[PDB]
Amino acid sequence: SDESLAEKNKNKLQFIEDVTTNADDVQRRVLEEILSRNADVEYLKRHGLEGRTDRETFKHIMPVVTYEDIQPEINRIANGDKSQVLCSNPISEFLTSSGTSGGERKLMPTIEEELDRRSLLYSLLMPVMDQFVPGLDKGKGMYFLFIKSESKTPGGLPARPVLTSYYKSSHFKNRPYDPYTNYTSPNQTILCSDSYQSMYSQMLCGLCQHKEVLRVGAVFASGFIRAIKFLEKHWPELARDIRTGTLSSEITDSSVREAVGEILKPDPKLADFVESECRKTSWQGIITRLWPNTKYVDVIVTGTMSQYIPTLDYYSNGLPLVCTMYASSECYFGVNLRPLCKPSEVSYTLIPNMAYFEFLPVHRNSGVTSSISLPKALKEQQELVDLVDVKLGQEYELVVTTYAGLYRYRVGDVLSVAGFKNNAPQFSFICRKNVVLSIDSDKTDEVELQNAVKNAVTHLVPFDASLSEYTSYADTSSIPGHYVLFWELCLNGNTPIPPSVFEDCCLTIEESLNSVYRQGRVSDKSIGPLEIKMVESGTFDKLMDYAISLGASINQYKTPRCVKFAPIIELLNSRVVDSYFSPKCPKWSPGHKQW
Ligand SMILES: O=C(Nc1ccc(Nc2ccc(Cl)nn2)cc1)c1cccc(C(F)(F)F)c1
Ligand SMILES: Nc1ncnc2c1ncn2[C@@H]1O[C@H](COP(=O)(O)O)[C@@H](O)[C@H]1O
Repeated sequence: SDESLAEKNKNKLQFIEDVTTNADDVQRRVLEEILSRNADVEYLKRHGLEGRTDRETFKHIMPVVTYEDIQPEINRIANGDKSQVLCSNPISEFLTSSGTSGGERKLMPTIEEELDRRSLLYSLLMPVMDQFVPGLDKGKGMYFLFIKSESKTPGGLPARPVLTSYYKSSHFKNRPYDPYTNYTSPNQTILCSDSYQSMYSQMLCGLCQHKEVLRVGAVFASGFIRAIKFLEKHWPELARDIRTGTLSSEITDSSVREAVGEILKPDPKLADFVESECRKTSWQGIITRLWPNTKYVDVIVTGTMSQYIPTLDYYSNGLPLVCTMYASSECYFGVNLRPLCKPSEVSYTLIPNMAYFEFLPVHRNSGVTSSISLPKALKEQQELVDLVDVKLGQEYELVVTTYAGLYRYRVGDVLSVAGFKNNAPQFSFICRKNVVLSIDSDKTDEVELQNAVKNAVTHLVPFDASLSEYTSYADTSSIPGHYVLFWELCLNGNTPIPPSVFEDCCLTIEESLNSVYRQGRVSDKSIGPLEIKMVESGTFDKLMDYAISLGASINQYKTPRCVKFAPIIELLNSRVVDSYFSPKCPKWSPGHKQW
């Protein structure tokens, strides 16, 4: 079995070599299967494909679509149309993207067979890693994994995030014993409907088995950071449970009590140890004191999660940060072939079996923007670029055809070719296009921010005052982070504006933001209350003065809706007068509002 572990790792690696070497043959083979299997579906037939399966006809005939283009089809399916609308296979469920249309979560169709390709990509992760850090099979992994809120569409189909349906699927719930997926969190502890009990029991099991832990993490840095904050707010009770060997009576779930009972045993010496480390004024490096055998931290810190690297580096004492894979609700994408690289060097290799990948060349106005446009010498020729044909150093937007009824759908991700593994390109992740604010899974764009602020400023009309200018940033100085707005008012009124109405503005912004933002505030507690900081009169003029000094024409300058440049955020913060916070949670409820 030690041997058949090595054999298995050698095979998964040889698969990487074969699929990256044969990537176009695979991409052609995948497409040919999707259009063969789905030739009589309504969507393809309606576009005149006539059951043709060749890449050349497919690119020439099918339109490149956004989610809003195909919403009719998706909504009919989510209303119970069980005909072969987009897929020849029944849509098993809908996977709810964190990206939104109309403030509501986008509904990505999937089919049951897609669970295999997802496990396939997961199955690549430890074989790759074991190359660089051997011996992880002799240990456990402390990962805080969580199910999230879940819904039913009008037609009856489930609607839930990928990981929720993955964690509940047979592929995970009854998974075969893998010594590389030997976690300190028991299943029933992850599958717990109650998120507090789920976090409480996972932390207890992590501390209980603290010396077996060779890696820690969560899916996102934000989530793992919230678990450290939890240990900070709950270590006396947890130590007490370890000491007495009994689980807090507040843990109701009998699944969990049973599960925790297998691990938890009275350990006064371990309680003393937890306490002595948590009691220290500094938590710098506490991860490697509590879990001293930890070899790395397994959290995504690419994309907007990059803001969390310093807080991570503080708690881990500069342990390596490891970003293993890249994926979405519509499709699992690729693998990091160099897991021990610096976060700003991470490249993802798309596995050509997951879907048929296409690439639309894009051009950004700077390296800092999440805003797109189309090159001059490049939306009439939607004869895009194929996987093997992307060029080193160029940026593209990601396009995907999936087994489950997406044809040439724009994911909305911007990638940059950083290199190649054999013939398969490796992408550095740039951004999800138009996102300007993000703490956890929430992804707010400028349009949403703008319309939220337009709603908010109506509370000022009674007082004969207005918003001259504003900007925002994502404040991660606290756990959880929050959105900050900088407001400069114009006051032409003789009733002073009571503080309650600035709070009314914070709430009104929050209520206008999408349902992922609101679910974060209401359910996930992944986002703290919005803040509005009022700045001295003249502040945005002083900004514009910088811009002009540096080359800008006045009749063209526009105050950015969002800023992430630390020195400019620091300047704005220097001219703050007061700050106001949302006084309660916005409204959120599971599902689309129509339901
Ligand atoms: O899934 C992701 N990371 C992940 C990695 C390992 C494990 N651990 C497992 C898995 C399977 C089994 Cl069988 N055992 N252990 C769990 C989750 C991921 C990554 C990037 C984006 C997204 C998405 F949400 F945006 F799609 C998801
Ligand atoms: N490893 C990663 N690094 C940066 N961003 C990621 C990564 N994985 C997923 N994402 C982002 O999250 C999206 C998927 O969101 P969702 O559909 O909500 O699961 C992707 O399309 C990317 O925008």
